[PDB]
Amino acid sequence: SMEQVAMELRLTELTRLLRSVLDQLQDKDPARIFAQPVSLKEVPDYLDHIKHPMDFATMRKRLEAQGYKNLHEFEEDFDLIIDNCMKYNARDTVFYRAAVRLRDQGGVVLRQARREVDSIG
Repeated sequence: SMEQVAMELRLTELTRLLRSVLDQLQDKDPARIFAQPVSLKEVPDYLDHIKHPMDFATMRKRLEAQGYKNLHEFEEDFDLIIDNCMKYNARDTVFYRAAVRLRDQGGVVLRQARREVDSIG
């Protein structure tokens, strides 16, 4: 149906906008702390601590399968990146501090992304 197609075109356009959001958020992580999944070879206990791991590569795979239906879904995954890191790592660590900075800087980007998603529809 044409209605199915139009819905598909909206998903595609949201996918475009979320790719640009993703790039901008990932630029706020120049150390690449959040670029890849935590390795279970190098942190064997990780899944005892963190039940839903997340990273920018895993978000990028979901994005390219058009797997985010709305901004809320995408933000949930972003927040997992930050929130997981801030539980596993102590306050005095470079990891925790990097999460804080990504959160604070990413807030700005997400604030305008929400306006654009609502505005364009």
